[PDB]
Amino acid sequence: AMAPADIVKNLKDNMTILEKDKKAEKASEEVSKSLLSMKEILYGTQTEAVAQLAQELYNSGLLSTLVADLQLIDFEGKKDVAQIFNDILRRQIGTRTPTVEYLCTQQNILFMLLKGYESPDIALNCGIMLRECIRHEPLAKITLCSEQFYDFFRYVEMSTFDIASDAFATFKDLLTRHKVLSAEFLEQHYDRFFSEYEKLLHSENYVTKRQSLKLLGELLLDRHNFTIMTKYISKPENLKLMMNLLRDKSRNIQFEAFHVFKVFVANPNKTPPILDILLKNQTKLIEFLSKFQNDRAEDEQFSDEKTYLIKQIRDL
Repeated sequence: AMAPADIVKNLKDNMTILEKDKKAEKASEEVSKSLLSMKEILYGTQTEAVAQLAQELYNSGLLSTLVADLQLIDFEGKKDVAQIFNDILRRQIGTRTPTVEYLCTQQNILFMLLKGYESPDIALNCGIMLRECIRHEPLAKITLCSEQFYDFFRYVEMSTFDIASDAFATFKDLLTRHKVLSAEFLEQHYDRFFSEYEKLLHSENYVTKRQSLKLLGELLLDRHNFTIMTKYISKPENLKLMMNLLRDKSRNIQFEAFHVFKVFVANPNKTPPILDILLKNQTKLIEFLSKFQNDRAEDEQFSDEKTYLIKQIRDL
């Protein structure tokens, strides 16, 4: 054992033993022994053996066991699970991606990957496999459109700034990789998402505040999200926050807020409560953007943007 079917069964059987001592050590030894040969199969110090290993992992449900029992495997083992999972995920048979097709009928794997962020010993592992899953649109849809997507807002506000930071990479990708899927989601779930997104903009975690601010701007810049940008830059309270984040203590918060603020002003069809705020603050803004990070410069698109914004406020 030798040959994929036997390796999978040996891995399956020992993980079971671990789900239950002293007999656990030999099982972990046999788990590691099986994971090492599984990587060996994928590489090889044979194409169909990889195709067989793939087929056997599906049938055994071992892809689900390994995610469900990830805390039972050791440090070096958890990463081997991550690597193998991620290899099989990209396997192709023509224009078909079987593992994605498989995962659509085995969706609990995805849900037990998102839920893994609440388990510090496996959070980073789960996040790594999850970002790989959601690279594929059907898997991203399931994740994004689940009610458990909103758990992300909790995961990034964590007190573990490496877990929280990793969760944001996944949160961020889901909202940006598959544009249409992401745009449909935001339009349909606007009020709730942005009611939660504002909370990210007041974070005690600085990294979460800046990175959220940077993302807000990028979203507002993408076409697909046009309907969302228009609705966004139509609320006085949202603008009131962005001019307020412009005067923030942090140089970088000011800069990221700028790229959100910039969209508010360039809007031709402003609403009265948006227009009134700009007129009432016309002279203050014209003076402000004239002294705003001129030391930066070199960004050249930034300098020209300031010139554009100042001209705009003047011609209101």
